[PDB]
Amino acid sequence: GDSYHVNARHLLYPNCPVTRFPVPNEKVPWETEFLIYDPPFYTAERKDAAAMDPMGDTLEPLSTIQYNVVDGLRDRRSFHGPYTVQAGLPLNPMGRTGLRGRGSLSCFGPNHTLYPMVTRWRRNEDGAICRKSIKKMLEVLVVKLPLSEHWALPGGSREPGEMLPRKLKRILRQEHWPSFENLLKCGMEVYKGYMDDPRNTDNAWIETVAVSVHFQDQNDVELNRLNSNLHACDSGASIRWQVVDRRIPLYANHKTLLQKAAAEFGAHY
Amino acid sequence: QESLSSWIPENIKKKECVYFVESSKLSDAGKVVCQCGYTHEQHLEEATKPHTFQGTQWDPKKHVQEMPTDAFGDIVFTGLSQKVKKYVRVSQDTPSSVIYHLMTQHWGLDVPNLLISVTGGAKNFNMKPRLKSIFRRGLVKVAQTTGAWIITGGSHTGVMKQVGEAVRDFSLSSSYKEGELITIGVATWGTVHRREGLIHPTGSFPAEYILDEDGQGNLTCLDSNHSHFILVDDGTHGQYGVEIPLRTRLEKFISEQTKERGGVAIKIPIVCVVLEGGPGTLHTIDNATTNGTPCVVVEGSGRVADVIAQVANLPVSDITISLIQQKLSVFFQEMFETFTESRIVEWTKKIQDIVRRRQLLTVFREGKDGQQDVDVAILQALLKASRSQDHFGHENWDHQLKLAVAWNRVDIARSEIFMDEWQWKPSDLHPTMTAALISNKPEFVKLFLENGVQLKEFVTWDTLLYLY
Amino acid sequence: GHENWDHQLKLAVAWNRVDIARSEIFMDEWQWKPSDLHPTMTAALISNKPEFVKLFLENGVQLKEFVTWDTLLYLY
Repeated sequence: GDSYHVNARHLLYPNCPVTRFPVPNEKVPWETEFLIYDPPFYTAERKDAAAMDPMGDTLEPLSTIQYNVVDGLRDRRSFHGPYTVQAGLPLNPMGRTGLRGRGSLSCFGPNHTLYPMVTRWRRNEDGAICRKSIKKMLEVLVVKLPLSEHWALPGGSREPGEMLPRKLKRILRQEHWPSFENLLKCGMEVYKGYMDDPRNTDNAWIETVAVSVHFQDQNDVELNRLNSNLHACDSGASIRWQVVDRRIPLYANHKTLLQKAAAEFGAHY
Repeated sequence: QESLSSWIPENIKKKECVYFVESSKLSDAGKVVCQCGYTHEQHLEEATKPHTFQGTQWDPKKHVQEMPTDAFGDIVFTGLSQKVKKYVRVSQDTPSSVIYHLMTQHWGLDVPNLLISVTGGAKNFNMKPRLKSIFRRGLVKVAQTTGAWIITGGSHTGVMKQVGEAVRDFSLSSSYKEGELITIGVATWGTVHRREGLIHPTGSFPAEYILDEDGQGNLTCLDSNHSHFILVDDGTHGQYGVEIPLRTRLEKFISEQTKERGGVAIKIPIVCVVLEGGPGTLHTIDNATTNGTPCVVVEGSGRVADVIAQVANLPVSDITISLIQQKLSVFFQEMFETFTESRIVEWTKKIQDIVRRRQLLTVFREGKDGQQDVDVAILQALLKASRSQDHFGHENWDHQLKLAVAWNRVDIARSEIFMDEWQWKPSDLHPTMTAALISNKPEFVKLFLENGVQLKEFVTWDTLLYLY
Repeated sequence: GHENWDHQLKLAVAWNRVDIARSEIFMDEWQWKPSDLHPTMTAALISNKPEFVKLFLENGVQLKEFVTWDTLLYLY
């Protein structure tokens, strides 16, 4: 059971009627010899536009930004390490994906995003923490988008630095109180680095930051004002708290963050 | 019923703290806790007075006091059954004769022929289904056909759950004498979840008690299938293990009363049966079998039972600390890293002292060999333990027969008592035959006639006068 | 939540067979309380399947607690 990016190796790239090359478990990494590898080069139709990198046809010398370094407004540098370059294109640091091109992602290499998680204990009617057979229960605040058919974590693309919470939660939190929760966004980190996703090509992948702000006391403090910072109904369906479980109905790769998040507190699974 | 509500607070006491000494460790939203922290700003429901001394480290010998009991009566579970279940709260230290006089007279229980003390792990677990069905059926069989008491902790978790499940299966059957299965449950009054609705003095004969799994903290809730409840109380909210120093004294006091029926009289035997268990259950097993009580372990489904099940046939001093180290690592495998090396020496000493006495300890060997059923295993273990007890003469063979005739079943006596190795003469059967004749058990009469007792030589003048 | 365990029971009662439900649905690992059986019992009562009624009574549903006024009006 070798841990390979099976969601990226999953066939039929989302929202684009192309297939990727069959990449078995042997020929995934770049160190392995794989002769018949012919990945079709595919980028999005709106991948040659603005803000995002125009390198959808990067055989042309337009691909000239700095690699594994902060190239201005695009900090094109991986958290994992210096990614290798071939023909002016980054290779995926985890293995072969069977599809070349920009995909629907913004820029090449990594694409840095930010995932915050809000964790609190689960109280009973009296005010004590509920429990599993041994461990305890955790509650997370989760957003349902009206056209997603999946509950997802309230984190978005980190196109700004500290407004990436606001870029996640312009529809969710506030505008005024959004600066106040941005002050509260300095908490504890869980995981940083490469993240599996079905929108990963051999050139563009996703890296993220998992910060974990936690509420110890379940009476007031940050918890009452964060509930008082509810200006929720802006451009979303619903938000609500949710108890943690393995069978938590969520987006697929988000549960891998929570399975790493409960180890930092000792919840159940 | 009014005589009981008179009698109970006149005789039995309970404990309570009178002195407020605020403890350091704040509880989970319970920061006002005065080293018991029960229900006040203080650990008190009395006058919050300085008590003429600021005595720090409030000693329970110095602080708490006894009072009459306000929590007795009858209970009924809200929405799970319609039967009623008696219950009482007792102090930490009451003399066991008082509790025995309560259970015989006022609750109306006859003196039992057998006392089964099941013990095991408090945490929940699971087992194979064939073993589960076999164990449930054998336990309900022996406790129904013998007229025995079943005594255990009355909580909803662990082994104490599963045995209650078996009792509920008999409530699925309920063929005849539905009140035959009487199970008592000994639990700590401090760690009962929704217990505040029970406290009503002068009798709470309807007492609705709801329950909710997972709607409770470290403290727990009761089981629903047990038939009587005894809650020992110390005066502490968050404390475990207060039930153990009373349960052993109660078992040892019950195991010395003599039941006399017909002409014969016996002392009530006691057996302990163990399941999956843990660390302290092994110490409890050793402390029980030191006094001469038998013990039956169950092969399979054991974090600590299967250790004894595997090591049972190796001889003494064959057991080494490396053997127990790899056995503990393969069977526990979760706390196995957490165990020090300063305690596996203790555990070698305990297991060597247990498997040294090959008489009282008995493995079950499920399925493989000698696996007739559960009940005949328990009864054969009890008879083997009574056989190896010391005796000046052949009165032990008379005692085994009196035990087998006190219980109703006759298959045991023809199975192994009358196998061989006694050379009894038929004049030595005239007492128990009388006891088989009064209590109307014709099977034992046929068995005694098959071993050749002469009715013309048996019915004297005085035996006839005694029969009338 | 535990609505999946309700859904498996509704599936097993939509099909006629009862051996599956007593075989593995009511094996263990649910800790259901008998107030959570009152909908499907109604569906077992209208469509005339007495086996599921006996199975629900063996798991201890109280008929005195079940037949309310409005449930009776719905049954008629």
